[PDB]
Amino acid sequence: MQIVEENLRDNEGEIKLIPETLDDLWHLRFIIEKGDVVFATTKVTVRLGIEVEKVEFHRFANRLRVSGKIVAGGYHTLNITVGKELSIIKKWKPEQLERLRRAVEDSNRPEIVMLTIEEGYAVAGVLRQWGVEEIFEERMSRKEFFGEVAAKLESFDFKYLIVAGPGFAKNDFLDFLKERYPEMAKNAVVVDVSSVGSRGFIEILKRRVVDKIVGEVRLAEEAEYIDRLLEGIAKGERVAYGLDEVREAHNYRAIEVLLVADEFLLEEREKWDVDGLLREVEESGGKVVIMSTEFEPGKRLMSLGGIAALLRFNVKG
Repeated sequence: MQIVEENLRDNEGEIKLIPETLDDLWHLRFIIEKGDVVFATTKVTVRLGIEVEKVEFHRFANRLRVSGKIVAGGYHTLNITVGKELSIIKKWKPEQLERLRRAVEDSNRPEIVMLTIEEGYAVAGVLRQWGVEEIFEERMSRKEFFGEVAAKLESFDFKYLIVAGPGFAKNDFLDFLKERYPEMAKNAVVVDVSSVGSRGFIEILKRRVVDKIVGEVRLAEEAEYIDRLLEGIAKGERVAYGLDEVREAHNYRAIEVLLVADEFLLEEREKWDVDGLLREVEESGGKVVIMSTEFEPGKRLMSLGGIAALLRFNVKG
């Protein structure tokens, strides 16, 4: 969840944000209410504003359908999907503002370092709120220019490295890291960007490379939830999987973390208020994690029944 901007005055105003996960999309669906005003580009798009008269999930895709009477920018429908920007204008209740903070405290960005390199020259910067902030430079048979660059990247301390630049210097550098610095190389990626220095960092940001990194960090957390569920299944300790088991555990509000496959929600919402389960888990301090069957974590989850939970205590007894 990205919060592009807000101008709240006395808890009322506009908040412009971007959902980055199905979790986000799911929360926005209950945040946006009939009566509010939503701005989004639609269609040469045009970005309209509508006084929401209905909010609902699509049936055959992860999309939030928001419809109402055009107000700014007749009637129109805005379809919200992950990665799309939208502005919600209303009087905000503390619950929603809280959920938004949590959503944000869920999409934290790792310390990212960008390195543009070309024969005999390199410049690195770290990502900060205002943009890329240069951290060092290095200028040029035996090069060993690489070793010097690598040593200072290693001393700056970060988790992900974006390596860009003209030609193959960037490529050979990564190989250099794969051999001399395996731990740094495992979290480094080479992008097609040719620019260098300031120009380069700007292009990197334009290509949404960072957005992809975040995307991987999220999928990595889902796999970790699948591993915990598995270890729990192995130890036969504090876990439930399958709707029946989960409902049983929920009866005692033993759900710490509810894991659910997007396909599951779609199929179930047709038969019962599956979303009520999710609201109830959270209302009880539980966390909801919606995984997309488009990736591996959600596929595994489906294999186990499409829905599982990490418990606060056993309940089989």
